[PDB]
Amino acid sequence: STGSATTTPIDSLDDAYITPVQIGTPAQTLNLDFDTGSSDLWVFSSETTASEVDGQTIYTPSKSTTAKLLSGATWSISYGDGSSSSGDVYTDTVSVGGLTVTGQAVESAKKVSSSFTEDSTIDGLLGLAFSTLNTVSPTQQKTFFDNAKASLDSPVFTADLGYHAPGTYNFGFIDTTAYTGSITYTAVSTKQGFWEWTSTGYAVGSGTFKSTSIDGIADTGTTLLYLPATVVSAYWAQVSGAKSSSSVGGYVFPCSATLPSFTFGVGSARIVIPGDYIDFGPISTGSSSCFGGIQSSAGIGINIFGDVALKAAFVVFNGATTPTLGFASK
Repeated sequence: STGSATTTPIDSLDDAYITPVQIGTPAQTLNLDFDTGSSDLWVFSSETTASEVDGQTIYTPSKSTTAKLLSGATWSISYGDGSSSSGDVYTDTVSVGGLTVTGQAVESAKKVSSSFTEDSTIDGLLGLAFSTLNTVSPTQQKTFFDNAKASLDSPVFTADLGYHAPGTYNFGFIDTTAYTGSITYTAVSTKQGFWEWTSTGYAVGSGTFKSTSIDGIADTGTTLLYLPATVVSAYWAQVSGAKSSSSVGGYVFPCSATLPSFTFGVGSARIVIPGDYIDFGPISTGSSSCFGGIQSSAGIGINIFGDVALKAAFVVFNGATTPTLGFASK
């Protein structure tokens, strides 16, 4: 079995990507944030307190002939940004881009945090981390990917995120027409339940590649690229009039500027993020300041290769019993 679904940025800034998901019978189509940095499938629902739903489309279990209440199971999750939600749990049919899974644990939100209520475009999250992170209790539930694994042509999914443009989540196969060169595979640690890997270093612009280990997670639901302070200071040093701003909370630079590329290594391979990717956009509309697309991980406590990194790459999540991460230039 395979699936293939278009994923689209929710705004002109590429803050996040949404992908339509089909839940229930007959099918209820919601727009979910595919999040390789968590492992809960959660949605706005019939059950969600009314004054907390805000333009979002909801999943009504009672209109699905194939939904079933998972007796005594509840969940509660929070994200690095401080947002949260909680509720109880249905099993149901879930289809992504052709690929269907029966008895997928569909977590129904009874309450959502104010952040979610303001985000009109996001109808919930589909988590693609390891199942060890699932919040359901007393027994943890499998992700979409875990459940699909047996029927997939290959235990893998690939993320092809676009730079101000839709792209592609693929399940069960690697599309050779989508990248250039060859995929470079690197080892994953599952010890924290993340897609966690060790980058072999970095270069800024046209200068020298420093081999230094960067431990980091590949996280499709994190907008920016967060790296050790001293790496980040190295980058923005090449942008004159770049400075760190307390007020706006990170490095800011003149929209005027041509930003240098950033290169990060994967084994012996090099992936290069074009300067234009790191120009996130103006801090307010009309401003001559833009917010920087690479920022310090120091306050997060883990390095995150989020959307700014990943969209420069064709990325293969390899879900074999020993999982690997593949990067290719595209």
